[PDB]
Amino acid sequence: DGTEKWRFKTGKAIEASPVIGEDGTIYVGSNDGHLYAINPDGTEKWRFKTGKAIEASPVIGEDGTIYVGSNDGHLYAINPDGTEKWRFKTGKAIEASPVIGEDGTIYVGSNDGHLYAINPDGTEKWRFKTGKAIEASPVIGEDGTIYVGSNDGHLYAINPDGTEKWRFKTGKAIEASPVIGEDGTIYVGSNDGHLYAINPDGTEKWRFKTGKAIEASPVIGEDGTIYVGSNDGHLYAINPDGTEKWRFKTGKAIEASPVIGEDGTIYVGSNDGHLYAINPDGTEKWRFKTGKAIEASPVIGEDGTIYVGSNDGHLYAINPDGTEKWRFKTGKAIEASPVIGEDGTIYVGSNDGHLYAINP
Repeated sequence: DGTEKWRFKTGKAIEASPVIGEDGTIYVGSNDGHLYAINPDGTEKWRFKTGKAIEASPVIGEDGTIYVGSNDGHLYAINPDGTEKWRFKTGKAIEASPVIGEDGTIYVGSNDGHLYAINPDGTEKWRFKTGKAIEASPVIGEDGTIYVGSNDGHLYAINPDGTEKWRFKTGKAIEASPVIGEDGTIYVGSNDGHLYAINPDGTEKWRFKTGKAIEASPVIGEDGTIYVGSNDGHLYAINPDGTEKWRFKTGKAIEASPVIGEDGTIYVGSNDGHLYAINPDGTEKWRFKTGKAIEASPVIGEDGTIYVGSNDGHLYAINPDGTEKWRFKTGKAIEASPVIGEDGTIYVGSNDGHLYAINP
């Protein structure tokens, strides 16, 4: 129905998506430096104080441990009951969510230029230094290889034991996580205006030029087509062999990844303030107007409803035919993707400091 179930006020703006635990608890970081655990009914379960803003979504381990970074430089491991399990100090702020390996190893980038590998018990397993800050979360391959980008423009492939496998130079800084295809191919966008497709062994498979920094990760459709947005406002559909399938123009920079619907429709947000629905063949299905730039990916509900945040303060729910279902007005601006619960409740963080729970 689009009605407010409850809202939970935190001290400051919420800038990253909430994460839902197996028991329904909703975890979200706020700029007030705390990690909140909110009960499904809107009451507080606990809050964990850190020294600075938490800008990235928390990650939940197999044992229920919630891991989240903070601008105070530390990776925190929080028990389900809200007590600290351990804390690991890095040089600079950590801007992106951690990643957990098959054996429980927690990988996290910090602004000090190193990729850290932290054991389940909190001790350092290893660290690997890059030339510059690691902006985006690392990605792990089927063999445990850790792929991570860096402001120094290089893509690194790090082995589970911490040694370097290879690195792949691109023209400029890499700001979005790599995405790996089913055949093992590693795809990453660069600020140098190209999409790079890199083989598991470190050689280039192909490169595809866009002309402006990509800044968001590729998404792969079921048929292998790779879709990437660029700051030039175009959405590219690239075949697995590196040739172009089609391109679609949006008004302004595409700063978040596209999402593909069950029927093949490709949805993408634009800084021009519109949400585009693009048919598999490259034609436009529809264009839905919001009042300001859409900085985060749309999320699709089980009924097919598309939910997007907007800088104009509203949460939009759009029917698959392009008409509006409803809009919900938050105080300031919605920076992160909505997350949908097991009962269909849509949770979203807003810059007004509140976490909202919106009915379907």
